[PDB]
Amino acid sequence: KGKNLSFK
Amino acid sequence: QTTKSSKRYRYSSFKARIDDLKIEPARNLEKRVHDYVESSHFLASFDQWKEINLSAKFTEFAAEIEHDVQTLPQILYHDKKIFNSLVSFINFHDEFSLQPLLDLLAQFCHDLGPDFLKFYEEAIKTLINLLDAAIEFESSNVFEWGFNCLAYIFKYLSKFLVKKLVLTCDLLIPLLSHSKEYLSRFSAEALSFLVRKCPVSNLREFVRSVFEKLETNLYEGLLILFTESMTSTQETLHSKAKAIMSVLLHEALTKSSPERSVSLLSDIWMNISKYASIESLLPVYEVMYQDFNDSLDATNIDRILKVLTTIVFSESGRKIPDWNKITILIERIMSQLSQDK
Amino acid sequence: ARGPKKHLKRLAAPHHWLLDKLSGCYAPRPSAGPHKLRESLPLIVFLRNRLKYALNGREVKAILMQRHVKVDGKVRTDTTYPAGFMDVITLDATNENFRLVYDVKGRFAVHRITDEEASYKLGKVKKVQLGKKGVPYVVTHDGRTIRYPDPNIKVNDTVKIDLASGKITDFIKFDAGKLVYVTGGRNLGRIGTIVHKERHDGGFDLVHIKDSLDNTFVTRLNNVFVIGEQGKPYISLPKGKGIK
Amino acid sequence: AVTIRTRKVISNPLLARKQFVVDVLHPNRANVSKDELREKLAEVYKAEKDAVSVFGFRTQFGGGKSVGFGLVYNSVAEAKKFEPTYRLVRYGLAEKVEKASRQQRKQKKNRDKKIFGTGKRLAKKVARRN
Amino acid sequence: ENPADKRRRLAKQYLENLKSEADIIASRLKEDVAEQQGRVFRYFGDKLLISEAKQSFTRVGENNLTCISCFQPVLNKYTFEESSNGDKNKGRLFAYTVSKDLQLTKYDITDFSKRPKKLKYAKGGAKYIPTSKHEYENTTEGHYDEILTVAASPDGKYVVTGGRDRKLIVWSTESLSPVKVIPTKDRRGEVLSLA
RNA sequence: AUACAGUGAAACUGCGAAUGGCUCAUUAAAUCAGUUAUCGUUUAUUUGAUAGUUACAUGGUAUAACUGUGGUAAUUCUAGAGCUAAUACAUGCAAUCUCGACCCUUUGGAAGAGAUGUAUUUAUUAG
RNA sequence: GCUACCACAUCCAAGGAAGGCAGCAGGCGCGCAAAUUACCCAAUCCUAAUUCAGGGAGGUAGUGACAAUAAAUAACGAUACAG
Repeated sequence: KGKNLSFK
Repeated sequence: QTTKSSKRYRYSSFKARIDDLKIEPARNLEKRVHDYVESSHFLASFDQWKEINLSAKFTEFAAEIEHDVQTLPQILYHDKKIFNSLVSFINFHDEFSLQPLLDLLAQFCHDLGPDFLKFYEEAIKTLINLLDAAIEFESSNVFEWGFNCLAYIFKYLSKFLVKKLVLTCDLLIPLLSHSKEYLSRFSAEALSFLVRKCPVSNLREFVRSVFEKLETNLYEGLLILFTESMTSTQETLHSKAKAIMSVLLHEALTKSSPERSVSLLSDIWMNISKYASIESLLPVYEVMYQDFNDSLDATNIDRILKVLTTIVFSESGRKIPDWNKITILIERIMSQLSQDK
Repeated sequence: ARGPKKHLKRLAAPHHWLLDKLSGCYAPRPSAGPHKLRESLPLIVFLRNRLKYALNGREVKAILMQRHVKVDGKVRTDTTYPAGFMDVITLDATNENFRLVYDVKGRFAVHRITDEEASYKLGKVKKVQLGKKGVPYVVTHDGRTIRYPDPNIKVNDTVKIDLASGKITDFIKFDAGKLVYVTGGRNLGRIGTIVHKERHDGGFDLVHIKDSLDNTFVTRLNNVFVIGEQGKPYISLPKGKGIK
Repeated sequence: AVTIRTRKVISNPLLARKQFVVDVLHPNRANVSKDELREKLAEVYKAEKDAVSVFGFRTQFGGGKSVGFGLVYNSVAEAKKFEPTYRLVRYGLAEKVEKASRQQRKQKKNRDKKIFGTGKRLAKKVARRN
Repeated sequence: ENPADKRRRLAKQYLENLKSEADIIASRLKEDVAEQQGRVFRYFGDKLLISEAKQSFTRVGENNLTCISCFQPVLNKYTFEESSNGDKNKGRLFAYTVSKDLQLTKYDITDFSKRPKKLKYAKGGAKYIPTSKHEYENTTEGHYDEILTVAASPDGKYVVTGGRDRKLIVWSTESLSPVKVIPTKDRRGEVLSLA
């Protein structure tokens, strides 16, 4: 399983 | 290999890798799996090692210990079984699974440092047997992992081990006095980290013990250990080098200490003098000069000559700031011996 | 042609390798080795097109020179090394052992095995003959010359070879009721019991084989490989157990 | 905001890295530069930026999404060891090698072929002659 | 003193509490992580006493209550910090309600024996209609049309509401102050449920 | 690094250059398609087996690259001198196993008898 | 690659010296007409004292109504004037 992220 | 061929990749012997290897985790500035921790260092590294390492023995290791590491209190409550499983699988001595197990051993100490003290003796013995096993199967990577693991344990238990630093080396005497050079060399670096963090008072107790031991390869090991302790960066010396050193000479000039210790002080002197530049050594020569003047006596007259003969020869006169101070000490040593020196 | 060819193109390559036709113009030509060119899976294909491990041939070359791949207990650094049937491929870093066995479709399958099973292999006895100094020896399907064989061993038998020492641990005689694996023809891949062997002196011998489903078929003797007794194979079999 | 999602994560010990497919959702924007993807994949997977490689990124028709491939090496040195040269130069980890064009190099090669020996003795001989 | 030492302290204190409470310790720890495994693990229906339940209906001023959302702090085993936003809110239970009258109201339900107690509220109205008439400019701080849904963040820091104004307004839990307004950017993007 | 130890132009060795590419004039079992044999053959290389039958290391029987002197209008043209190496060229070197008395000790030691390359050609014997 | 031979042809101080691809591109063949003597070995493969050297093998790009697939070159109102 992968990872999740977000910016700006 | 002064000139490097066009190849991107070239053969390297096991000795060549070992010769380049140096045990000092701190200089490594790479991002460390345990730097961001949300619950615990062990679990933070444990999940990372699960996906990377696919070796057999680690796979069973994860299954046995996966359930009991999910939370810190689970780790603390089950600390006994976790350590026993870690020691058992490290004893198998599989290069393919050592790297996660050894890393996790250090992170295990990180989670519960003061509580690891009851595990401290067994952990060191386990590493020593691994390291003695590692010489048979040549693998520079294996040596890096255990020695990095050893340095990590020292870093986390730095406070407690420093109070009983003599006990810590007593465990590592076989390593420091081992026949092969690099094991003593590498083990010396790990201890040198603890020495550089030792209070002066506790240091004097420690220096007396090792000098007492000196009275095979121990003499070289302490030479490597101490010179590493003072040296920090090229053409420079550590701040505590002045304090570490000042303790060393006082016991050396003390009559109870053996003469072999004074030889070690000389041997320590060339390495730091050769290694360090002029400016970094100026604090050193002052507490040279003041201490030798203060402790001058007829009973210790033989020892004062030897080290002063060492200073003058060291890099000739280039490293000596002011020759006149040395000349004054002669006139004193003359006033207050062995003709040969 | 008047000399050996040195290049292998894709559309002419063995179909069972399953190479993409458009990704390029040429396929790995298997170098000389234990197995036949058409009956071999070069290590590049196994590592890249099958395990999907490597993304390009250069990665495969780096992998091979890292000495992480062992074929039958020996490190191989040739990208086109011709691995074939009943070959043990070991990757210690990944803790993986594979035995090359064709599937029912007729393609070599990625069949993972245990270390205990990986320790040995099987060899169909191609020849039994006396060497110099009157030393008997057997030549197997993989070109292994093993001296001092058991006298009872004969051609078409199957000898269990220990990889570490390269010595015969046991042997299986070719007889009716023995478990058998087919290694060629339209009928490649499946498993069954010998029923009867037709003998045509001066001609190719033919063997009847019955599957667990009671279906019977006929094959030439050359495409036969005894693998054990019925219900007791000496190796772990791929999924489907050679049915259909 | 912009989202990035990793799927099909495969661990690769003997090349010492991780493979995966990167899906970058960038509403109201063109796309994400590879450097920003590298730095934040370093943040999330928690490796140094140099160990992170990203390539083969294609935006879907109509915009708002892109898909590419991502590699995360276990160490910076391992990345330097296994990872292609042209891509290190993309990341600045390697310096571009300056060479002449193929025709120039082949002309150099042929003309070098027509000389035999070092030719220094021929040079001194012709120098003395003239 | 280091953060890891703090976790060691909290974990040590946590274990002492479990020892004081008490096999039983091992089972509880498994129950602490049962949520991660996707299977039911709370079999207490037969234990429930519906007949003796203390039922109570609390009237309010709003017409046509539309939704209610409840916040419960939970101790995190993984850092030993309660989900309460602040120290004052330690072990305080909050319920947020929305109605068709364009009010968001919060109540304190910590005292189960006592009735919900109002703390703060916010009304919307015609003051908040958008002048631009454009969907992307529909970023007014307050509601002007029926509010249909309310959801409280698990962290206890924010509560989000939506309704017939086609807005997602997220409110500060403590003061019910507007911090962000996120338009749906659709003519018929009517929020119907929030989770 | 007091043999050298690094890489490294040149030169001597080793390997390869019979692969790949291009056009269709020719030929009606001629190649060719399927099919069979090589107990009638050669086969670099791969892979697996496989050789107990001056030496603390021989010679230039050797020179390249290299230094230096020249001729020619002039070439992957040249002659005279001086060097120096090898996986290049030549030379070349107090063991084992059987029958086993004594049946001494009863695994065992053991008198004595013995036996012990490969390659080519021819002949012969066994198979 | 070498020897002698049969022709062609290049240079010379006239004593001699040496010379042989529609493979890749670019040309001639009409006096009437048509893709660049382009870039790379990054890929897939092949050769070597070999990861690293190379390959006009190959790949990339350039031109064009020979063919084939999809579609722009406008869409929506209001008013005035006439039969």
